Amino acid sequence: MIKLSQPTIPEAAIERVSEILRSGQLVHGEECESFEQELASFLGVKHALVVSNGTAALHLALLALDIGVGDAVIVPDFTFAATANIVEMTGAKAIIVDVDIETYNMDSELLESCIQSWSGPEKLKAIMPVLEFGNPHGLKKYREIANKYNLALIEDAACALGAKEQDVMVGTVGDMGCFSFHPRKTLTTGEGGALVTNNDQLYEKAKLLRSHGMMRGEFGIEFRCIGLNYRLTNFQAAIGRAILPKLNGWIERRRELATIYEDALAPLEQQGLIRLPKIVEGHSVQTYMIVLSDQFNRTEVMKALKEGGIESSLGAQSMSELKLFNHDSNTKSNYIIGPKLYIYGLALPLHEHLNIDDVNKITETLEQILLKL
Amino acid sequence: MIKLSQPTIPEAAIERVSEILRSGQLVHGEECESFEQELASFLGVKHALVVSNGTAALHLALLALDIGVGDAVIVPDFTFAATANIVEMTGAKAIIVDVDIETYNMDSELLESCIQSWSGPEKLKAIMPVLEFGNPHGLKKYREIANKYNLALIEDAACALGAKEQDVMVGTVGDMGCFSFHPRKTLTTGEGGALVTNNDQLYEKAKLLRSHGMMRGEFGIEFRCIGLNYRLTNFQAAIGRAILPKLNGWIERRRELATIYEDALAPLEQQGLIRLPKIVEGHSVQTYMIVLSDQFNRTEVMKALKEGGIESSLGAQSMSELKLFNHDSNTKSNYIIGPKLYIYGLALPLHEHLNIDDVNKITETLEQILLKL
Ligand SMILES: O=S(=O)(O)CCN1CCCN(CCS(=O)(=O)O)CC1
Ligand SMILES: O=S(=O)(O)CCN1CCCN(CCS(=O)(=O)O)CC1
Ligand SMILES: Cc1ncc(COP(=O)(O)O)c(CN)c1O
Ligand SMILES: Cc1ncc(COP(=O)(O)O)c(CN)c1O
Ligand SMILES: [Cl-]
Ligand SMILES: [Cl-]
Ligand SMILES: [Mg+2]
Ligand SMILES: [Mg+2]
Repeated sequence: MIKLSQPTIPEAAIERVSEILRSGQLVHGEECESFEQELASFLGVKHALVVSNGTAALHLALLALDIGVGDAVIVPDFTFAATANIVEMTGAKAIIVDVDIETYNMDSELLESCIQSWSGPEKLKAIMPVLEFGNPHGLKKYREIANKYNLALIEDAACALGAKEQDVMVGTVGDMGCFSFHPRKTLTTGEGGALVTNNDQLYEKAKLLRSHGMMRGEFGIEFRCIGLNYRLTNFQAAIGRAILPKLNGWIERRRELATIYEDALAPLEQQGLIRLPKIVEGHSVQTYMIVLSDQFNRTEVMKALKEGGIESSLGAQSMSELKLFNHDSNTKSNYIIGPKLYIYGLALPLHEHLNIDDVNKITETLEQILLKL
Repeated sequence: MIKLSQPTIPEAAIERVSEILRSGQLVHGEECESFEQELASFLGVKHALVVSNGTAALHLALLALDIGVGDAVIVPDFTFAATANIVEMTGAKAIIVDVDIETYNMDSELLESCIQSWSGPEKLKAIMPVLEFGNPHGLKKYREIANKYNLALIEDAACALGAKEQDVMVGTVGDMGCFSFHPRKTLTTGEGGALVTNNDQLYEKAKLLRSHGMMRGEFGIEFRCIGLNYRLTNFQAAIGRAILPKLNGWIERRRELATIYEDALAPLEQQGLIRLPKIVEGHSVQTYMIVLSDQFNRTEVMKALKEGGIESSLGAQSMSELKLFNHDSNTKSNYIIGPKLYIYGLALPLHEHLNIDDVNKITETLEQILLKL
């Protein structure tokens, strides 16, 4: 069976976890610290904090900006539910904006238009666009728009560690940026994430919030404010540190497999049967998602791929369709693209241990399903 | 150097983590499921959920009971800050009650008296007593009091997995009970925790909240409500599963070391120089904390123990002294015991790899410091 994801943990990391478990510095230590330094260096960004998961990064980003009851944040319609959920868990309201059919990312024009017509009652405080599947496209526009309207930008870069927006690493443009190390992502620590920022107060506040408001004072550990526990373990950090220096190379290989998909599938796209993703420069290809034409039933397609030894899945959800984010501004809007991607979007296997023969088999099987051969 | 804590990870668990990392079922799986079943069986309780840490268990317990803005929860003055912090992170207010000089646990009489004189404005919804250091004493009284006043009981059993209140396992008396698997605790998963309950709706709600409101529906995974990510990894769960069948035995050995401390130190207690903890039946001895007399400076004692090759620390904090929990009801109360334990309480090494000679060395060194020999 060709699998969607096969997490790759280097043997050196496995040995290192063993050493840690046996010695027994388990809690956040020199491994987390070093992982943060290496993440910061990788990204070109002043600060990193590793945390329990990608949702925690988002959560701390909201909390550090003091976003909560009375406030509003704009989220894309197409994403994993965490993006909108985590906004509402603070008390704020998730205001949904549709995404663009080509990028699968928040539509910058709908975004600006949503801001201009905003009528409260809550105060709009941030934009939380998703760089979906590792796609950076739109990011500079989101920044430009956020500044024009005096809003914070929080990058939900869950899927985009290693993606690059022209000259600038994804995650480093927002006031803060957030990454997931969930096993479906390309660097995984099983569960894990990171919150990054160029802002010292946001960093220091998130860091207090991450660990019970603890910081170092003259006579020892001080408790300066209320907080949570969103710490990552030292052995998880070690896992991540071993993957990070391989990550760019892994991404390069993924872009090469995407080239293979694109050329093999281009005729099906020509015939109007599928829409292929635009893998722009700096796309990290965390996911390769096509869109099935209208005529097809994704459930049947997936079944027939599975019978041919190929895994597939939906790409992401439609937040409007979940019916959980019920600000009047959402119920009075109309969403077109996100709901379509939710039903017709089909992720195909693309990871570190697929080769050209695997992709040829996948595309031939797709062909035979769609064209009936 | 004799150490306060030396986390014990069995070699079988280490190998199992390796297998998991290499195979790569990383996210919550059959290991978490099984760990929950074994925890439930160990405790005699209907439901367990493993979670990222002990603070997360507490958090989910609050959220599952719908505790937040407008609400109040009673917490002990002597505990780790998470207990009070996590109440306030929901929007509720932490109402502090002093603890008892012998048990280090919430004073049941001050508790009841705090309820009787409560004057809002918030609605009092719960009691969150701490079974501090693994001490069960008071637990049935907390239940009795909670029922009399129609309040939920949430056990902060962070430190008390394996402790027993007469016939009944700690954690199984509250509407919910919460455990930490932090490395200072006797079973550790590096970071980890569990939320347990005999109530099906609280279990089902916490479980939705733990993972983005996900549950199983006829055509697949459904998103039924907003939630968080508080999942534990499959490999962490494996660690915990390997420790749990050893835990009772580990506790028995700890009670035996406590016997040794008690007899070696009893003269110092006789002379009024220290107060020894009362290790009642069912105390899991997560921590052995003495209280220094007035005359002594704990900082100097700790320094001199360290120079004699012995680690020590404070036991816990005073919530009133942190000045973070500022409901009028707290600022107009007076706390006696918690503030004293905060300054005079001294934890001494007691874990799986200390022997009688280690304890004899510790108590002789203490003796020579206090009596100046
Ligand atoms: O697609 S296959 O599974 O048939 C072969 C994939 N190869 C296996 C060898 C590791 N890696 C080299 C990169 S690194 O050493 O991990 O940085 C390239 C990916
Ligand atoms: O105190 S010492 O470090 O000198 C010796 C401690 N022993 C080491 C042997 C493991 N265990 C047996 C219990 S179990 O097999 O882990 O369940 C008892 C604790
Ligand atoms: C866009 C997006 N945002 C947020 C998250 C949440 O990250 P985590 O799973 O690490 O909690 C995910 C997880 N797949 C995601 O894809
Ligand atoms: C009484 C108490 N409550 C809550 C916690 C929080 O648990 P965790 O460290 O697993 O987040 C601790 C941690 N030592 C604790 O001792
Ligand atoms: Cl190849
Ligand atoms: Cl011995
Ligand atoms: Mg060991
Ligand atoms: Mg492997």
